Amino acid sequence: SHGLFKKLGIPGPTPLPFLGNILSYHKGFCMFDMECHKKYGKVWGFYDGQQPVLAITDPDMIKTVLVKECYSVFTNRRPFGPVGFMKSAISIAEDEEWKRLRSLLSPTFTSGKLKEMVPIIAQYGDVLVRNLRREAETGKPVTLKDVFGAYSMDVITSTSFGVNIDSLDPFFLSITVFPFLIPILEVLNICVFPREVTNFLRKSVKRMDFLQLMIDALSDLELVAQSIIFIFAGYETTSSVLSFIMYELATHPDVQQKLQEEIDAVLPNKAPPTYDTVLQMEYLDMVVNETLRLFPIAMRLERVCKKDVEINGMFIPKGVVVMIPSYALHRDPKYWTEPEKFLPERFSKKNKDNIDPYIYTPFGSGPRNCIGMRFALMNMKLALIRVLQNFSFKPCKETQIPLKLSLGGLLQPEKPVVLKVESR
Amino acid sequence: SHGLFKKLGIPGPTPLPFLGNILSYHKGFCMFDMECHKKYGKVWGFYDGQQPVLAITDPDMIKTVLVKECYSVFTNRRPFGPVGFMKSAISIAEDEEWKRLRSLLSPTFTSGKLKEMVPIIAQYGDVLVRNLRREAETGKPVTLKDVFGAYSMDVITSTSFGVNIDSLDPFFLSITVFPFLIPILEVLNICVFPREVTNFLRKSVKRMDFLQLMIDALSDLELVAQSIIFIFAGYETTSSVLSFIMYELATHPDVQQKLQEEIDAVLPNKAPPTYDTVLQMEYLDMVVNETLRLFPIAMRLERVCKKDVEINGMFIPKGVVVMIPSYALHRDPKYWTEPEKFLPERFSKKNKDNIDPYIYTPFGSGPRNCIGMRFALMNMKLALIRVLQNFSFKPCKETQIPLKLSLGGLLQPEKPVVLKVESR
Ligand code: HEM
Ligand code: HEM
Ligand SMILES: O=C(CNC(=O)C(F)(F)F)N[C@H](CS[C@H](Cc1ccccc1)C(=O)NCCCc1cccnc1)Cc1ccccc1
Ligand SMILES: O=C(CNC(=O)C(F)(F)F)N[C@H](CS[C@H](Cc1ccccc1)C(=O)NCCCc1cccnc1)Cc1ccccc1
Repeated sequence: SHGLFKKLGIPGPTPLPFLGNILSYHKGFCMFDMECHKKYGKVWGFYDGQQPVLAITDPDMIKTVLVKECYSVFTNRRPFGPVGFMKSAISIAEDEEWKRLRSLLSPTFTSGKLKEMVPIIAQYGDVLVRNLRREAETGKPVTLKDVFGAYSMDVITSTSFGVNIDSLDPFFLSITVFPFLIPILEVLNICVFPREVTNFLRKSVKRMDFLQLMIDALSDLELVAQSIIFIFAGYETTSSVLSFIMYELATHPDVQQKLQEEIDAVLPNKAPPTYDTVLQMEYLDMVVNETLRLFPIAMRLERVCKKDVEINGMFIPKGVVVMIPSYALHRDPKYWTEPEKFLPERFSKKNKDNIDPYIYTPFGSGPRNCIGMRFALMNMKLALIRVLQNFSFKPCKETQIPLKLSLGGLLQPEKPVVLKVESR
Repeated sequence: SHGLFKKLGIPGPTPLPFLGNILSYHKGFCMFDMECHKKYGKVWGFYDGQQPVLAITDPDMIKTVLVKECYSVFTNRRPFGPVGFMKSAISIAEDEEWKRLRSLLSPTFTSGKLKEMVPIIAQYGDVLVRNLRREAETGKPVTLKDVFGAYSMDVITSTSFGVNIDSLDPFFLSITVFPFLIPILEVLNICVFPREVTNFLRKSVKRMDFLQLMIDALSDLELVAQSIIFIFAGYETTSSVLSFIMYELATHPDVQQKLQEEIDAVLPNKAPPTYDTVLQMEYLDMVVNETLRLFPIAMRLERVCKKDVEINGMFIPKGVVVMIPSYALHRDPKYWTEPEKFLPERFSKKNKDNIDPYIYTPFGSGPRNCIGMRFALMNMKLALIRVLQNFSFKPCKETQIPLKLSLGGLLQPEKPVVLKVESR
């Protein structure tokens, strides 16, 4: 099974026995993709243990995999286990079981359902502000992920259920080389999610929203599973990106102020953000997108090719994991001038047309893109408005400059993001 | 996972933890099915370890599973491992990979391709006769499987390749309870087929037939895999059924003689069997079918239901193994008068119409029935003609009467079949 890419004439790094190419991960998912893009070009292949993975960087082939051929060939991602009852989580569910969940959960983020949330989100921003107001009157450097995550959790627990609260590579490696082991642990009730975190949220907080539109077909224990996915995403993604944004706004203060100028213009007299005002602030949208260009928290996009196929002149055999190196594509000089620099004018209406939506995919594409994309943009933006309407952000003595990325996991920073905060 | 049949309102024996219902196998595949048919009726469910199995006995639902819904829902059988390169064997291959093999191997048993084999098979029958002539002049009781299997091998090695030669529940159990283990051994090169039997037939006997119609798309190592399936089937099935037949002909001598009468009538002056003469001997066909009613060597038919479905008023969930208890159906008094008795007049043109081809399925049905059905009938019949044209068969002092069936495995006898042979 280690000669497939040799047989198909697809270039790639030479795999070692059993391990595959996993030892190359010693600089992260990303430095590996950025490297292989340079060594081999538009298409290359490698192995996660015994699992062949084909990496593609061709926009047409990309568009083919995620959109044109999704329902037929590329419906599902790489199997993830041990999972337990989380196999039915929408992000993990396969084929027809996924099609049913995606439909039942689609109407949660309609432009009207989000618009219903602008009044309820509007509370914890003031909880957010007042919490940042206490650690700013004091010149104590702030850990931004913690105050954002406290906010992010406050939104996800209420935006979906309605509980108000003031929020104040160990073994997975083995899996890659031992995917044959996954059904082993599937019969041991072993979960990658420690069975004490799930027994907890197995609080069936349902009473006599996201919670609403479910019981309004669907089961109950699988309702738990979906809730975990949303609580996690709505928490960690928002917090993480909010931290990436504040770091970039401080090291680039001209961007931070020019943003502040737009916010106080659209919202005069520190006005309260509403749905329609947020969709008018362009420079805000540009800053968010440019951060997501530099820091796509998903790093990769994956689909299991579920039958033999010839797309865009390349044959692809059943079972191969097709992969899209999002991080590498967002940083490719063959599409971006000086790609390491935080330049939000890449996303201005003058220049926003010179960008392929299959090179820039921070939320995926096709029927299995990020179901929570529009929410995340809205939730984050409301945070950025309220936070920046009051405070500026300077680097501090401990602030990591330049910021190193962590290794594997998600796109997360090595040392936490800590910045000075000043009150306007 | 042990409450599915409880949830679906499907009756069945109460499963034990981990083991499922496998401890009930202590009287064989068959006494278990015959029992559960009586306890529960048209439909029941059980577990092979963690694997739910739904057993159906409704002719319409049967016809639906094997024919109407084969290509959509019930394309594949229960996964079998560890297999190695034998995953590509046609009997084992799944979905689209199977559709391609079945087409490429279909034209091997056209009525003309078989007709081409009547002259070549006609040799080893005389090799067969002369070998039985030596152990009959001596009143030494004969082991029939051995002289048949020697014949059966002589046909399969030449009918498919062309080499002429005078042919003179241990761990599988664990699998049922440890199906999660199968990919474990799949990475160890562990095969249920001892790697020394395969390294052998990996004799690539191909030179500068079944062998022919292959190289005339198809690979090479998978060509080996197909050859093993045919060599085995063409050997053991023929030998086994030939033995079941001779046992029944001896204990029922009126049938043995009335057969002998038909053979010497259609083939006067001990004439040589040809293609068209064999398809005129009806009473021969009746004897073969009635033996295959009592002794269906496959015992069961299985399909993995690959998506949610409602057939004939019963919902069936994805992943369940649907099963057809062939042995139990061939022995059901609700379709056969006095079903334990060897009565070949069940298959006479007067009475052959009162038989459902979805209760009587010795070769399966639908697109995945026995691809070698017509060959086996022909090969066996030529054996029966030549053998019975010369010798009678009496029970002997050691002959097992009544014959006990073995446990599990295939439909094979406990003590071997040994009978007296007399020369006419
Ligand atoms: C900055 C915030 C976020 C980013 C950058 C992001 C990005 C992504 C990406 C790249 C994917 C995979 C797309 C693909 O495979 O083609 C994805 C999937 C998904 N996201 Fe997000 N996401 C974010 C926030 C959220 C939030 C707040 C939710 C709330 C529920 C969410 C729910 C999901 C789900 C359920 C999936 C799986 C969808 C499916 O497989 O059908 N995400 N996201
Ligand atoms: C008395 C002789 C035989 C009997 C009773 C018999 C019976 C069966 C049965 C019941 C099946 C399963 C059908 C189903 O799942 O619906 C089967 C499949 C099969 N048989 Fe036979 N068989 C015999 C001889 C042979 C011979 C001589 C060959 C020679 C190649 C052969 C090749 C196969 C193959 C390849 C399959 C799998 C077909 C597929 O899955 O597409 N069999 N047989
Ligand atoms: O994590 C991989 C990487 N594969 C691997 O082999 C590896 F060993 F490294 F782990 N794959 C995702 C499928 S499992 C994951 C399990 C989980 C984690 C935390 C909490 C609950 C469940 C999962 O549900 N995540 C998406 C849920 C939230 C989210 C995050 C980010 C953006 N939107 C939504 C598929 C996936 C990847 C990136 C983005 C979305 C979805
Ligand atoms: O053996 C089961 C039972 N399942 C189980 O879980 C169990 F643990 F018990 F083993 N299933 C068959 C799929 S594997 C088998 C592997 C093999 C065996 C010997 C030589 C080569 C390969 C296989 O290729 N056999 C069919 C090949 C020859 C044949 C025999 C009889 C009739 N025609 C052809 C599927 C199957 C069953 C019955 C009849 C045909 C096909």
